[PDB]
Amino acid sequence: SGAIYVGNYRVVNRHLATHNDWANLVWEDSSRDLLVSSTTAQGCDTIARCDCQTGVYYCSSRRKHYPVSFSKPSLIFVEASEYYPARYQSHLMLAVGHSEPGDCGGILRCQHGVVGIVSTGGNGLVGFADVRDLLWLDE
Ligand SMILES: NC(=O)[C@H]1CCCN(C(=O)Cc2cccc3c2CCC3)C1
Ligand SMILES: [Zn+2]
Repeated sequence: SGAIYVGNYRVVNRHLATHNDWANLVWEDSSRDLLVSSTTAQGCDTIARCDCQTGVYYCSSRRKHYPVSFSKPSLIFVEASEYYPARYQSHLMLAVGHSEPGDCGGILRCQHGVVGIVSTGGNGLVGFADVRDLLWLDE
């Protein structure tokens, strides 16, 4: 579990979005596993606007943060699950690292700010849904 709070927006994994997220829907993209809802309070997270390929992510299944090198946002095949049929998920970045299903929503950060959130994993890999291209989150 986990979310990003920036301005009047809340960014969560689309498969974990609540009834309130869907009732206050701003934008969602099944292919990115992302959903943005509107909030009443002002969020304080800063979004990175860069092309960093190193950062640190939060791993709930270990209660630890880990440094990682990660790939650039790309189309990657994601195995079948209880939330989606087998498909290509876009704007996804992979890293070698520990991850378990309940790890979705853990934030990835670089020196510039929030890069993305955990969205896929397994076999000693971890995948992050990128948010750096969503320039509207800041206006
Ligand atoms: N984006 C998707 O299609 C996901 C939808 C929810 C289900 N999902 C996974 O649980 C994949 C997975 C396996 C093993 C470790 C981990 C994960 C996610 C977090 C770390 C994939
Ligand atoms: Zn950066």
